[PDB]
Amino acid sequence: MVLSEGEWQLVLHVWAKVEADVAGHGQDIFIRLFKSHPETLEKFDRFKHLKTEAEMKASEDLKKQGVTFLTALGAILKKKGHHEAELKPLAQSHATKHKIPIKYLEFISEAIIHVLHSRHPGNFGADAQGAMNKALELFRKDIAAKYKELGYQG
Ligand code: HEM
Repeated sequence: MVLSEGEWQLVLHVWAKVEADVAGHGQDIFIRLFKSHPETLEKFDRFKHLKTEAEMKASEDLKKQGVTFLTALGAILKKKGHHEAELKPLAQSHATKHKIPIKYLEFISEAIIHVLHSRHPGNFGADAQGAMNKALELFRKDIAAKYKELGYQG
């Protein structure tokens, strides 16, 4: 698939707003993911013991991981589809070390969309959401293909 420059513009415009508060958006997205799909929290050995949203908001480790996650995603989106080099180490660790199924990448995409819709309504109208969804589908398609080459493809 290929996004048009106009679609990338819509994606990078709202992303510029997300970058004004990287740690806060990282926390919001992880919490949304963990509340909606509790099974995903089991993948994080460091903090899978957290029981409530209050504990999640208070976790320094969760916040740190949120920033690491968002910074990596931001670097990929800024490549505008030319993310082959960035995808390699990411695909290898999530398939072989962490064992993250493609379905979990769909769940986090949903959480990213929920959070941007709540925090940035004016810059996240129907067209902008369509463009963000297209960018995330592209990322998922490419990483799934990479998983397959690596021997995981789940
Ligand atoms: C847009 C998708 C994602 C991006 C860009 C991303 C990015 C990262 C980055 C950069 C790291 C640290 C380096 C590494 O281990 O590769 C990481 C670690 C990890 N990620 Fe992700 N990730 C994504 C999705 C997920 C999802 C959906 C899950 C789980 C349900 C997950 C679970 C983990 C785990 C368990 C680690 C290890 C954390 C630790 O070191 O304690 N990732 N991810």
